[PDB]
Amino acid sequence: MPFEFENLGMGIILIKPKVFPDKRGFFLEVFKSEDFTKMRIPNVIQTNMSFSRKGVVRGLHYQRTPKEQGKIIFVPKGRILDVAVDVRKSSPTFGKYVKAELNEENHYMLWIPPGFAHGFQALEDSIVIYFITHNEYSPPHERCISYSYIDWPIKEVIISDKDLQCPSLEKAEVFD
Amino acid sequence: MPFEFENLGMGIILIKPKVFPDKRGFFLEVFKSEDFTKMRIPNVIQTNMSFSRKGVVRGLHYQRTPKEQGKIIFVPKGRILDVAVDVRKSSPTFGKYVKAELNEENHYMLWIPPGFAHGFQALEDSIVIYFITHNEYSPPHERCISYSYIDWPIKEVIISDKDLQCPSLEKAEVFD
Repeated sequence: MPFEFENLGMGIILIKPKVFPDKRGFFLEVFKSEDFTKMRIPNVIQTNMSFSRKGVVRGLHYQRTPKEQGKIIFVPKGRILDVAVDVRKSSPTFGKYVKAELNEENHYMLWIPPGFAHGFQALEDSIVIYFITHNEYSPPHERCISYSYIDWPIKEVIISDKDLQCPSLEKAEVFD
Repeated sequence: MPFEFENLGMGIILIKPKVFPDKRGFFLEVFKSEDFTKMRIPNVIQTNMSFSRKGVVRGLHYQRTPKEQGKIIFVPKGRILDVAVDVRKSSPTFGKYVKAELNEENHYMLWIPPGFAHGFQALEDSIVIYFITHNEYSPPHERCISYSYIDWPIKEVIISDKDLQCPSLEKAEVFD
């Protein structure tokens, strides 16, 4: 119990850390190798960070085999609606998705195993940390499916040219 | 690219990651395993997070052999004066220290290898991320030097009762 783990379906796991507040502010252990390994989450190999203004959409990204990635998503500032989409063709759940609000109030995390496309909308101005497992950044293996697959709550969507040209699910080059 | 490293002395390294601004906000890669290995910085096996109100001092913390820790200190929100003091008895630089400002503007990180005590003062309300190497948290191996070893920029210090118990450098049990 430094963490509580909840199965959200399809290999997606919500992680709940313990937060210790005092006069100074607060403290938490975000990730610990031993606890996460017991839950079948492997070593972190890369850590990224983004700052996203309210309404920003980033996604839905994945790296194809043999450069597939797992992801632990953490929101130390702001609020995001985080999404993972099963993009493994032969999965009994291909095209199905998990949604979860990760924010600075809860300090919850989502573990997203390989075979999913990840995206989020910033509900507020948000800092997102990505703990990346399996394989590093590899542009030749990068793929995406359109954000439009998802019904996002904020109307004033801010989105990159790259993300706008992402193919729909049924057109995309996806996992097995 | 995508990191420049600067040597601050005693094996303390300042890491300068490349930030990419756009209409969405910004993106950076914080650490990459391939890159850090090159600078002799090992695998990350724990990540912690604290929020600290302005004036707060935390430290000066180290864990003893065989549960020694390296640390990469990162500040996604706010502004800290981060300190590392050489606490290896036989070192010609025993008792010497490095001070560096880590903040959300510079996105700089501090690598602090095994053998040093770490502390900081929040110069404004701050979120600090601690990437931990070598060994996870171990209560029986926790040691500390008094915050008072250092002259801190802000007179109005806020310090836990526990950090107030930290012995003088002279009376502490230190590294070999």
